[PDB]
Amino acid sequence: QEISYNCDYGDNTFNLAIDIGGTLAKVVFSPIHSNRLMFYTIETEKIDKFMELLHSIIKEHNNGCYRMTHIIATGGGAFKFYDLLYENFPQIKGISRFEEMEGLIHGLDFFIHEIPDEVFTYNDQDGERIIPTSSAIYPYLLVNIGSGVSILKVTEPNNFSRVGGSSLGGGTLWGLLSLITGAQTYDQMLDWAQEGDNSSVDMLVGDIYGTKSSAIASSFGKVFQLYSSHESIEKNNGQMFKNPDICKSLLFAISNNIGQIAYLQAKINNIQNIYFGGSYTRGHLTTMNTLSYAINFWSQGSKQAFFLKHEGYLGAMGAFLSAS
Amino acid sequence: QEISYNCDYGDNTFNLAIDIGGTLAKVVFSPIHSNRLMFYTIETEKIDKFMELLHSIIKEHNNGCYRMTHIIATGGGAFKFYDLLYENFPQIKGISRFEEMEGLIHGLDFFIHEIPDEVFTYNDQDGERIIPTSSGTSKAIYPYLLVNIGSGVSILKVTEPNNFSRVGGSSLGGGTLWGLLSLITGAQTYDQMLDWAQEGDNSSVDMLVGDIYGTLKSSAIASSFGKVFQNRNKLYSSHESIEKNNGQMFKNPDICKSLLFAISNNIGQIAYLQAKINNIQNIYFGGSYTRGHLTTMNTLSYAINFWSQGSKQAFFLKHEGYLGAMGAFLSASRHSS
Ligand SMILES: [Mg+2]
Repeated sequence: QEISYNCDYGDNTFNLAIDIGGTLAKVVFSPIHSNRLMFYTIETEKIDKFMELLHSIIKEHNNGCYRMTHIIATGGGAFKFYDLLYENFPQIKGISRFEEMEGLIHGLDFFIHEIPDEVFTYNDQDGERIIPTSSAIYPYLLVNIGSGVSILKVTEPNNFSRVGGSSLGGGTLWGLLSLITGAQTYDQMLDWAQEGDNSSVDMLVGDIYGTKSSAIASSFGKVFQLYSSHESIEKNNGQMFKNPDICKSLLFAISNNIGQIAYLQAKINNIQNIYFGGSYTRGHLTTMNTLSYAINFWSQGSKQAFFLKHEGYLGAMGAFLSAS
Repeated sequence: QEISYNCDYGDNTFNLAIDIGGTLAKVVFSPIHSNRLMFYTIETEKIDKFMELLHSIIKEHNNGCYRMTHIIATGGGAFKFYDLLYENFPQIKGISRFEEMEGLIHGLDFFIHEIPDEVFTYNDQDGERIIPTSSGTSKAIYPYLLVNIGSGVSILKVTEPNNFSRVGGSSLGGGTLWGLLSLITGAQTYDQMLDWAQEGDNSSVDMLVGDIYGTLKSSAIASSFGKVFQNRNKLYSSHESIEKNNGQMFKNPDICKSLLFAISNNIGQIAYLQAKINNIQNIYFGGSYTRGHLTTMNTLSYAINFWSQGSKQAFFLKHEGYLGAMGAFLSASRHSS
């Protein structure tokens, strides 16, 4: 992924911003005098393999010149991993930090105000509609979904604060689905969710009250439904459930819950505009429709969900900008 | 778990109130002239056992007098099971339905105002404290929120006597917790899940704040189940397949504790947010979810206390699962008086 942008290279430095999250690392960088912003994401399971990516970026995109490279660490792990970064990059020009929430908002404000065709709405009926934000904006909520959910309130440029988030985020969904279905990739989980029918494992309004009917009353609610002396308890231990239906059920459960909490926070704070960031939606139409419908449903259309083409890079983008 | 209460028995109709949820049926009745309220719960899964309990109640506590028994059904299942009740009780005096929300609030208000030793607070530091709501000394009682947790989560706001309405609830309730843990861990009963949760350590599957930020407190949960995908064309999955793949990589008590915290913290947060929106300080929990389980009650209480900086308070009920059946019972008692 790349964006054309006339960057300022007055410091003659290769700036490399890294958002160090709980599960994923996101980098934003620009080869000097290239006027291209580049974006990359890695799954930092083994910290060794994440340092090795940074080395490869410096080698491939700055001629291996550590002395002309400045690293900006952001994300939740920025202050934590600062010393380790210095241990791993002794020849670096410098390493600085940028606080997580300020990184997110500076990066989001940059994408809203500077980058065209970056903000969009999505639902299954109207499709994707690009919002010409870089051509009303404030106040807004940013719901940043990754390792847990962070929710930030922005009333005007450079004025933001944290409101209550949630531990039921992308890591919960991927962790549950990985363990239950054995899926190894987010794309396998989302492909299954797209085809699945949650009604085989969810209790719907119709299932409680008998024959909106398709509204979910209890996510996964259909599943639970001295010494040995009788037959083994293998009848219930052997009940089987469809992987696509499980994926759709838990994608709905997690996304609808995020959307509700986001709605309630926007209601408390008198906010109409809700941006979703982080690596959660992945541009997937089912996930986006679910989050957008949740906001529309609870507000009867008086609040609006917005998505971002570079949703996963908000924090690293803000950190990149803080360098120069 | 009976209660003494001086009832007027009217024309001596034996009122049998049933709250039928997604998985449980809750029954309230009073033998004629006994001045005792009696309570029983049974799963609805096996219909013959559910109906057999109601027959046993009539035979043992109303001398087998079907002709003077009135069944009043409430809860979501009151519609789905109406024909079953008609089929199973052909000699009965009558069968009626009572609206779900009205049942819950009429029952809760009765317990709050009339029944001693019924409302209590609990957390790990303070222990259990009984609240004397039924004694002398409205501005302390109303307004309040009822968070009724069964398969899903229903949330009702009560501003004053007879003034109540529904607000946004949640599909992540007890059915979600039970469904996930029974599939993943093979727990046989809700009580076994709770015992396993009591023993577990969620830090082996959850990402804590300290995991991400180093040194919200460090021990707070940042990502429920967040260590699992990190450390991790078949159509069907089962417990056996999950178990045969996981292979003790993640321990069942740790999984139970993590998801108990995740579901409970989430319910507490949504309750807090609805109470914030509606400027309510008193939050009652109803249903079959807390079950007097200290860890669950502490978790819910801490969530409300945390987000509100101490200004809101979680309340629990000794007869939490019976609110709707109690409301229905009171309506039928009024009709037969
Ligand atoms: Mg610094």
